[PDB]
Amino acid sequence: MVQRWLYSTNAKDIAVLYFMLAIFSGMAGTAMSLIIRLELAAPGSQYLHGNSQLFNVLVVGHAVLMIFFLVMPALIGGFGNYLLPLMIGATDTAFPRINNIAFWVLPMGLVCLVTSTLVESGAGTGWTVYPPLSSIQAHSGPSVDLAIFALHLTSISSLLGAINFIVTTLNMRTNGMTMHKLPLFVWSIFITAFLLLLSLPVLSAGITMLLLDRNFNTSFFEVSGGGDPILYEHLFWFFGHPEVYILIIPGFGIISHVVSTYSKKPVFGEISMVYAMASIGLLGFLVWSHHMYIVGLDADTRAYFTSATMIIAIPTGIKIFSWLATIHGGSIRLATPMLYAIAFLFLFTMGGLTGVALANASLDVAFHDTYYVVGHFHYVLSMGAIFSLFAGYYYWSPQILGLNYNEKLAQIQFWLIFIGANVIFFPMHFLGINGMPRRIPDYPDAFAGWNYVASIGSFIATLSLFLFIYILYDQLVNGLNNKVNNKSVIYNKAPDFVESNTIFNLNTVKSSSIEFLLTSPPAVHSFNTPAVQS
Amino acid sequence: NKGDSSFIAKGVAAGLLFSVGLFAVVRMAGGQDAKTMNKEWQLKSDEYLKSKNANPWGGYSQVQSK
Amino acid sequence: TIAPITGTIKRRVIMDIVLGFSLGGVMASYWWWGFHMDKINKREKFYAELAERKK
Amino acid sequence: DEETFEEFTARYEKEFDEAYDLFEVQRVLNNCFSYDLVPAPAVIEKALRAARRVNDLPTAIRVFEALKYKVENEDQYKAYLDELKDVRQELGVPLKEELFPS
Amino acid sequence: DVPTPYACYFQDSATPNQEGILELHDNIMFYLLVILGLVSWMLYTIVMTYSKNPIAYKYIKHGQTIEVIWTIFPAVILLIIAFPSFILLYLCDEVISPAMTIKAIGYQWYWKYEYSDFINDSGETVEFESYVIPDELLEEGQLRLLDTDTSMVVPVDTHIRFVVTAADVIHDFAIPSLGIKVDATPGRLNQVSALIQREGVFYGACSELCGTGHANMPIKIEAVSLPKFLEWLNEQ
Amino acid sequence: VHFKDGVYENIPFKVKGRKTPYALSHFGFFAIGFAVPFVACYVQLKKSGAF
Amino acid sequence: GRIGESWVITEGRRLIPEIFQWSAVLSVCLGWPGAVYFFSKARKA
Ligand code: HEA
Ligand code: HEA
Ligand SMILES: CCCCCCCCCCCCCCCC(=O)OC[C@H](COP(=O)([O-])OCC[N+](C)(C)C)OC(=O)CCCCCCCCCCCCCCC
Ligand SMILES: CCCCCCCCCCCCCCCC(=O)OC[C@H](COP(=O)(O)OCCN)OC(=O)CCCCCCCCCCCCCCC
Ligand SMILES: CCCCCCCCCCCCCCCC(=O)OC[C@H](COP(=O)(O)OCCN)OC(=O)CCCCCCCCCCCCCCC
Ligand SMILES: CCCCCCCCCCCCCCCC(=O)OC[C@H](COP(=O)(O)OCCN)OC(=O)CCCCCCCCCCCCCCC
Ligand SMILES: CCCCCCCCCCCCCCCC(=O)OC[C@H](COP(=O)(O)OCCN)OC(=O)CCCCCCCCCCCCCCC
Ligand SMILES: CCCCCCCCCCCCCCCC(=O)OC[C@H](COP(=O)(O)OCCN)OC(=O)CCCCCCCCCCCCCCC
Ligand code: CUA
Ligand SMILES: [Ca+2]
Ligand SMILES: [Cu+2]
Ligand SMILES: [Mg+2]
Repeated sequence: MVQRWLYSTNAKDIAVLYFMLAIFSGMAGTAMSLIIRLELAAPGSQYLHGNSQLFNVLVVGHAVLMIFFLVMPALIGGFGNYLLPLMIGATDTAFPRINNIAFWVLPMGLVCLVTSTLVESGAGTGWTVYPPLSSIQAHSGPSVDLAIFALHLTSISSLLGAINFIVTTLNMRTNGMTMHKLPLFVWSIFITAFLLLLSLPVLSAGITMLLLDRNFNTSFFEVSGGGDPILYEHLFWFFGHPEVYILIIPGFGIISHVVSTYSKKPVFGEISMVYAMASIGLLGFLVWSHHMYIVGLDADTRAYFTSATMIIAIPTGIKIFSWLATIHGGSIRLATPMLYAIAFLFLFTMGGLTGVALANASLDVAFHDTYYVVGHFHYVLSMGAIFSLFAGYYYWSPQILGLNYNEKLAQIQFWLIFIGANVIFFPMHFLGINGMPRRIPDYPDAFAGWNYVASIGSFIATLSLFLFIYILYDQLVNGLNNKVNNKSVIYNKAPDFVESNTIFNLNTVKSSSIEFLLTSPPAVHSFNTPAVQS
Repeated sequence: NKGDSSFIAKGVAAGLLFSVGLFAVVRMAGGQDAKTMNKEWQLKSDEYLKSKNANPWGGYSQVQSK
Repeated sequence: TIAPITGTIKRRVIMDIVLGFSLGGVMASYWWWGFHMDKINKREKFYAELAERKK
Repeated sequence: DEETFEEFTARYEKEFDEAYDLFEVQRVLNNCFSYDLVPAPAVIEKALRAARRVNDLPTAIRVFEALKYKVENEDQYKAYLDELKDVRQELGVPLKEELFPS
Repeated sequence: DVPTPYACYFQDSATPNQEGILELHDNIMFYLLVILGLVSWMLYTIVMTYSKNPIAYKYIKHGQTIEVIWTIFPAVILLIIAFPSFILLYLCDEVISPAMTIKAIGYQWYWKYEYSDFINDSGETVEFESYVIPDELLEEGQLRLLDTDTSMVVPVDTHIRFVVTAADVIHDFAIPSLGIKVDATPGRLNQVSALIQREGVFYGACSELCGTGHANMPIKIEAVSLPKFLEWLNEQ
Repeated sequence: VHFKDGVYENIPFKVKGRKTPYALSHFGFFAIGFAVPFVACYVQLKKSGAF
Repeated sequence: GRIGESWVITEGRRLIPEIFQWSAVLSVCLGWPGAVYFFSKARKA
């Protein structure tokens, strides 16, 4: 018991620890966004007693927890470590001891970020940590150091895990499976592992150089020694954009499996889906300065970055039309995973179309630090990547756990988050176009209207999260009963039209990936004689 | 099963009611209103803006309170 | 004898795509000629009367 | 896949004669109704005579039920029931509306 | 000039640069509405008809005609709006034949203005600092978090060059109704141009997180006539 | 190393055959997560002299 | 020839009801903030 969970070398057990830590962290990051939305409900001091430093501290904590401690350890640390070895026939990962250190650095990085908010005054800097606001003159004491060490520990985690993902895919495939025969979810973790390998080392240069200015009398970014603050932004954003794609592509591969299963059709143009995922991962290294359109760059620099940013809309739109082509002419089964996937196609398109407006440098003059930007990236990260994370859990957890969930309770949960997420973020575009800046705890009185509407939706969506916590409890205590009563779905594919009920019992599963052919909780020794395909 | 969609619509409408009524209870522990959020103060704001010719084709009125 | 029946689903994807462009093309037509052209003509009336006050 | 309609009938006629149990007759029937066309009357006749040879009446009832889903009008359903008149009568196959009348 | 409650559009424009920014926003939204009309319609009429389809079309897996066509169509749309977007980019970057230059410097939670053309009758530098009026000191009718104790006065119909920098950390000079937004970085000077076509008061704010006082550092600009500006200049 | 197989065997926590109800573990674990932002606020508002 | 009614009449009978159901859904998803402003103090006094 001690050595199964502290000494582990099994990739399935480690993936369970990842998901446990990932979900404990989304609690804290949701609680911070609730405190933030209560202080923005009306003009004046509301709940924080006029402490503007504390409001800024909670905004940094909110972004770091959601990105580096929820979405990455769950989509990649969780689903990647559990389903990638099973989908290719591997008996383990390569490097099983590397696989274990890449988890145990995240608990130590949390007891570095939490103690950062409790020491002196915390880090009220934004998640980008620009200098000179984050140097020792404008932020004294050890708070910004402890936040940098936390970011260092998440980079060790993601880099070590990426090296392991790349070797396993290239070296440990089963008999007959060639690189053209991989499932689309395996392709999405493989391409993501390469973006992490080529972007993380540039971020570790930028924030280690920021640590040197603060404590070792160095002038990379200090203006009195010749340094330049605009250098830090080039180094930070050269990792940033690749990161947003490191957060959506694993969700692109989940959406492919769910949509194909509940249509009873194979993915339309499956080979052009891999080519599109590779083109988006390559064009995500050539567009980073759309995040610096107003800092004073040249006009010919800005005209290049406009056209480079726009052309990533072509490969992404191929994936959107491809997904609509597989459900056309299908036999659609509206279980809970299918509901999230259909909402993803509608809410991701909206968030991506507000990005096309932002891509032009001329128009971004009216769209800088404007709530309009906040509206763009919560449509693609919270109705995007988050919706694909719910779709995954409802798709694979009955197999992984051996326990079913209450179906009609889960459709109530879906509608409560779909309604509540739209109420928070749709009026954010109205505030931004009229000119409301971001990162403020207080505003002029003409912005009170839409700010009240968004704070109401924030309560609707937190209630939907508390219903999900109860659904987990019901699945773990009543999961075996959910199979014998009629409170859950047993088969994600139903018999075909002319297929009789008893013929269907000969082959219950019609799957194009291995994972649905294992025992319900898969065995700890899953393959002895290797699997074989033609 | 038959009768499940109606349970779903009733559960969604009961979840909307509970969250909205909980918001109004937490609001009652919030801080006092700002001194400028009145109709009397907002009508002298419009006096100043009408002189300076504010927003000459889309409106300048600040009145949103009681 | 019964003549063959083919291409039912092929020809109903042509009408879906034609309908989608027509529907999205009337929402966009109102935005330009109804909403945007409305604000342009108000603005151009404020200025064209401002020049007359300069005589 | 460039298969003409004439090649479609001549290939599934051959495929219904080789089916040797219920699994085979139901699997071949499933693939025949999954294209973008309604099988010809001469294909439906061979699918009825294949379910007789494995001794299964519900599979022969479902043949005409799929036929009424795949046609475009209700006058295309009628013209099939008027071509396959003897065979439905000679083997004793009822229609699903005739069996569960409403 | 001022934000309004429940507004869902641009504040009214006072310069040709903000006139052009709005024209490009509306031109782009014409095509984003065609695309959203298609995608939402195909999504709706696929769920409503194939959730009741008992036999799936499992042998449709590719198409050469539609896949080429839907790769070219987004490229034509993207090219249509890049033409006016490039023209606006180079029309706003030019600063040719201005008649006056003003410097604006950002500080830890106030602004600072300097006139150094030496046009006034005594030929000095005119300079003052601008602070937000605190809540405890407001007079009834003044606007919270917007009105300042001093403002910047400019004339109308005059081309103006703005020079922006900073003293301690990064700030941002921004006024929504003038089409102005530019970072203020310690160490370098950026420039922007303007030409105001009507009189009035235009409000802005700092737009680069600068610490606890990031919300208490507004910008207020008054545009007056030429004889009226010379009288104000020659006194203060 | 050889481990066991089954339903409740691939998780680190005990759900059945325990003395204390599993509800105290399940909701206590997610309560502590939801409660760390409020502990931070308390320390910092007690430093500014607001309390 | 062709048996039955024209494919235009058959397809017309299926799509016309769906056009109206589409426009009544997209109006709710995009026009629901218009109702909040309808019952506000700021509106029309
Ligand atoms: C992962 C990304 C992510 C997510 C999910 C969210 C979710 C939310 N965010 Fe935030 N947000 C950011 C990333 C994210 N945000 C970033 C980067 C910033 C900018 C920081 C900066 O300005 O410096 C930001 C800034 C930001 C601000 C700006 C504050 C200011 O400028 O100072 C506001 C304001 O309201 C806000 C609100 C919200 C709200 C209300 C939600 C809520 O609506 C959430 C709704 C849904 C949920 C409740 C989450 C689901 C719950 C889970 C635990 C999932 C579990 C699932 C399974 C395991 C299957 N966010
Ligand atoms: C999941 C995360 C995610 C994703 C996927 C994206 C995707 C895109 N983003 Fe975004 N972005 C963020 C997360 C993300 N972004 C965050 C967190 C910030 C703020 C950071 C911060 O400041 O803290 C940000 C900010 C940001 C900026 C900086 C703006 C500013 O700060 O002032 C820009 C600039 O251009 C941008 C544009 C785009 C574009 C063009 C895409 C494109 O990939 C979108 C393409 C998708 C589509 C276009 C939809 C479907 C397409 C079709 C159906 C084809 C047909 C279409 C046409 C013909 C037009 N976003
Ligand atoms: C079909 C289309 C969709 C259908 C549409 C469905 C959704 C429709 C939404 C419309 C409802 C929106 C109401 C908004 C909430 C509200 O207005 O609250 C009113 C006030 C608080 O509002 P406030 O103005 O922000 O308070 C000011 C803060 N001070 C100054 C007090 C410190 O509250 C008060 O102080 C007085 C009220 C006190 C609370 C009692 C009210 C009932 C709550 C009972 C609690 C039940 C649940 C709690 C269980 C613990
Ligand atoms: C703050 C200062 C910076 C410190 C850097 C972080 C320190 C964390 C790691 C501490 C070193 C302990 C040894 C573990 C490594 C190991 O043992 O590699 C040995 C592994 C063992 O394979 P196996 O046992 O898994 O399989 C069992 C098979 N017998 O061979 C491999 O994988 C092959 C590939 C080697 C790649 C090693 C990469 C080096 C790790 C450090 C990477 C840090 C990147 C960030 C750089 C700043
Ligand atoms: C969308 C605008 C409003 C959204 C916000 C309010 C939502 C309504 C509140 C919850 C409704 C509960 C209804 C009960 C369930 C039900 O309806 O079930 C009825 C049917 C089938 O069940 P049955 O009747 O056959 O059997 C009943 C046996 N007891 O399921 C459905 O069709 C589900 C529809 C799936 C939709 C997918 C997700 C939709 C979001 C995507 C965006 C849509 C595109 C937008 C562009 C057009
Ligand atoms: C997903 C992101 C979407 C981006 C949307 C951002 C906003 C873009 C600009 C939209 C202009 C709205 C018209 C203003 C009407 C007005 O005049 O408003 C009037 C009132 C208050 O007005 P008032 O009293 O203050 O003064 C003026 C008094 N006449 O408000 C409202 O009725 C709110 C109604 C909301 C409007 C619906 C918006 C529909 C646009 C859909 C966009 C689709 C996105 C395309 C793909 C990305
Ligand atoms: C506090 C109780 C003490 C009681 C005193 C003992 C007296 C005898 C009582 C018997 C109980 C023994 C107590 C032992 C501790 C215990 O069983 O539950 C206590 C455990 C804690 O311990 P932990 O091992 O999980 O480590 C963690 C310690 N930080 O809570 C929990 O994690 C609850 C967690 C549940 C939430 C996880 C939900 C995830 C589901 C898995 C889905 C995975 C999907 C994967 C997809 C990739
Ligand atoms: C896709 C998802 C769609 C979901 C639909 C949204 C419904 C969920 C609940 C939304 C919360 C409402 C916020 C109210 C905040 C408030 O307090 O409003 C205050 C305003 C008055 O203003 P005041 O200045 O006096 O405030 C004073 C502050 N103390 O009173 C109202 O207007 C009542 C609310 C109106 C009801 C409309 C609800 C939307 C339903 C849309 C139906 C379809 C419309 C189609 C139009 C074409
Ligand atoms: Cu100066 Cu924010
Ligand atoms: Ca406030
Ligand atoms: Cu970006
Ligand atoms: Mg900025």
